[PDB]
Amino acid sequence: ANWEHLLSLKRQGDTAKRLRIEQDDTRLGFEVDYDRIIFSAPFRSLQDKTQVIPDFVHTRLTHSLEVSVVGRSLGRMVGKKLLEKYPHLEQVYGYKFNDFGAIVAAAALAHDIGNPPFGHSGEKAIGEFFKNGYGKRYKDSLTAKEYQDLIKFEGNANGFKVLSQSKPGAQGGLRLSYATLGAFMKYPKESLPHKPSDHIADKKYGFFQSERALFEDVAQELGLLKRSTTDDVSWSRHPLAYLVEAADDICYTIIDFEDGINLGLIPEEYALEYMVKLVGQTIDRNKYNALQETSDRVSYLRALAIGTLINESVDTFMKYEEEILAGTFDQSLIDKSNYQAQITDIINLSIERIYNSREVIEKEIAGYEILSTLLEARCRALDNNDTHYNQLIQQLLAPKSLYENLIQICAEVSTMTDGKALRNYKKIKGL
Amino acid sequence: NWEHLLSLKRQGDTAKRLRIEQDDTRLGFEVDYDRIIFSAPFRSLQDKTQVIPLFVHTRLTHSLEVSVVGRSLGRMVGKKLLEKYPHLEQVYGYKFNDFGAIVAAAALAHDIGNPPFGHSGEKAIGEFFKNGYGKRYKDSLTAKEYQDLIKFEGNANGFKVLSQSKPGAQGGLRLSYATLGAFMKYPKESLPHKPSDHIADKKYGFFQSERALFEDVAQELGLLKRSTTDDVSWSRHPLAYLVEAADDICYTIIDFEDGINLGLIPEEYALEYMVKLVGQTIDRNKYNALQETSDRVSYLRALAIGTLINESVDTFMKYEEEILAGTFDQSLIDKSNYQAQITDIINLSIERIYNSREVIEKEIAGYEILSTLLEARCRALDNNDTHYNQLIQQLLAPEKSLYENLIQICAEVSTMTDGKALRNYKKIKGL
Ligand SMILES: [Mn+2]
Ligand SMILES: [Mn+2]
Repeated sequence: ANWEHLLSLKRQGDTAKRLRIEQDDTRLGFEVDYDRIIFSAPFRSLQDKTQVIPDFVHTRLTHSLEVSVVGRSLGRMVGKKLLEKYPHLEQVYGYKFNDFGAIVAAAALAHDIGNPPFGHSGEKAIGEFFKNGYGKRYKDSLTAKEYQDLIKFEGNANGFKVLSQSKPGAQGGLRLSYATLGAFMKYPKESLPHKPSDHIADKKYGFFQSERALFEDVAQELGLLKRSTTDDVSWSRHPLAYLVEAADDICYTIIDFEDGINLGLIPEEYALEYMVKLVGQTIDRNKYNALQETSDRVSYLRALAIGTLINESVDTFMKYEEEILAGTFDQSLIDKSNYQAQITDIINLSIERIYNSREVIEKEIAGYEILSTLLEARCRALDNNDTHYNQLIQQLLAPKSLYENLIQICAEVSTMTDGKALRNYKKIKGL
Repeated sequence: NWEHLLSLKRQGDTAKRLRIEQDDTRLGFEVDYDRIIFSAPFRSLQDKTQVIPLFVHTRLTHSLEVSVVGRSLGRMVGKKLLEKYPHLEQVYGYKFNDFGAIVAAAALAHDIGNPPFGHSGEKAIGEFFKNGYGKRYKDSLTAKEYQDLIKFEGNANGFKVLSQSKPGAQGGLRLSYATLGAFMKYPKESLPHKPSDHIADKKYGFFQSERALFEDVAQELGLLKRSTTDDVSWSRHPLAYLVEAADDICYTIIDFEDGINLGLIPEEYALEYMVKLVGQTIDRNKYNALQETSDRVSYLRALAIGTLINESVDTFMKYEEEILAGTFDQSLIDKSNYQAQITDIINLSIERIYNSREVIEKEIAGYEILSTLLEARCRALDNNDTHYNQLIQQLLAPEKSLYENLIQICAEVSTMTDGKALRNYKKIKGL
């Protein structure tokens, strides 16, 4: 693959090439991408959507913002080293190290934009509705891939639809640069086959059947390498996708842990115990000992640990840069960390004390009821749009092919805020 | 001199920071942005109301949008400044994105010190010390100390949040001095009160508790001294005009947009008030094809903001030497050719949003919530010996002057999210 092509500035529907050298420095396509996400309705909605815990706890927006900041740093540092390794990219094509920061920052800002409320239980609730709920009836009317899109409904694939949703007067959705869409695509495959390997890029899927033709255009423009040997399509990751993934990995590992401590779910003593190897060479022990509040000590450790992992991930990427370019790299960047034992201890403690706390379990149980009810109401009205009641349901929840209609119902349920889903649920139940 | 106005100095520095010696991947101005993003005060803006009670903009998404608009203003102005004064780049090593970085960080922080409940929030705090319980401190405070309190200023509290030292954290967030300079749109103490009608004299920008800190900042930047008595003031850092412009553009157009999507302003007013602002750049076929009100008004908003950014850049360069000399007496937007349309927009927003029952009700309740919290804190300060007042201290604040204690009480009440302020209020009243 060619970095020249991986850094495409193309937007959907373009009829002429966009030369990097001719970009206006005050309107660089990669940086416009960031601003477009910031002002978009789907991004704004993340303000009222939950990450893990339903006092201050990170929302999807604040999480996405922090990932995009760590991502910009990764892309900036890697970009400087890529331009030193491949100097024609600058001298000939005019790329600059801040271009790489901008691409990673933008894709990182949007990486969770398609996620449904109630976190991962939300996805499972939607899939179960089509696996064994009312949605079962549609199986015989859908292709294997169309149905697999529903029973394994994936927030990452919905995020791609949100970024690229064509509408009357708004073709191409947000019309992000193709390099940014490539960096966003962690799982460059369709829903079938299911886990053809245990490579991270094969663990899930990245686009619905409704968006297959769009990602084909993206993958062709970027010159991504074909990976699947069959009629099921799969491509090797855009190299910058590894940096979006590492920014995400670093943030939820360390910041969930910090939230769990500040919330009282994790005892404080674990902060120094689990992060001491991650911070040992850079911590200022006199500064730490002078800090009086728990939250300031943990935030100091978090900042040191994120700094350590950013620097290491940049070094990992450069060490394996040619394997990533050739699609032969089989792991995440963080998988190769020398602190993998510390990262695993941190994650397993977060799982035990946060994800399995009674409050998270109660929200997940409630999310199953809410989402299932909304899906059944939308689907029963789809099947019998003529009755007076189903018309009211349509007015309240949604003011094409069967598959197109079902994937749209999932996308609309998924982008409801936590509060709108509860309200619509209560009204359908009468409260 | 622009070479001193672009200082990379941080609090406590013992040696000069030359721009030419900065690591491009760790540029001081860009690090400032990251430090704000991850700070507790910035995160707290998640749960703080801007105008309408809690889609609606919070302080967080407002600050985010202002920082994006400010980054564009600074990028465009930075490019023109470097062509006007080429030695800044050729000799000193400054680049046009430095100016974008300084404005973006200062704009991101511009409302970080604001209390809950809007500008009624500040007025409720001032009223507590003017006519409420806090009036008893008047004769134990200097004129400027008391004026700090009765005209409690969110901008001055922001400067406190950004810069104030605590054990283990000297210098607060330790932002670059150029960023602190661009943050300071009122470079004066609380007295004298409005010595002129210039926008820079309308309020004040630092408490007495932070006067020595801004003296260091102003000396390092070389700000022109505007007052010679023992009442100090300086001419604004030129980039403060761009922070102010980005803020003005955002709340003017975005509050209008919010008001239409909430139903408070009939949609027909959108095209009517914004036709001049968008007419030369609007694609009518696109506009007419958009089916949803929210899509039509967000398209007009994007176009109007783009128009005002371009014009503001031109206004800045036209008056650049007067701003550098401290003789510019107006805001950039005050010079806009669209002042008629801006005024109409603001007046309708005032009538339909600011004076709506929902906002009025919320501001009236905030007065009672903040007055109650302030009184509990001051009573506990006045008599720390009683059992009740010890419980209040455990609940709300778990050796300094009277003035420093009162300013900290104000800063801490201002730090509270809307929700945490209400809960603590309810407990005090037993609800
Ligand atoms: Mn994430
Ligand atoms: Mn503002």
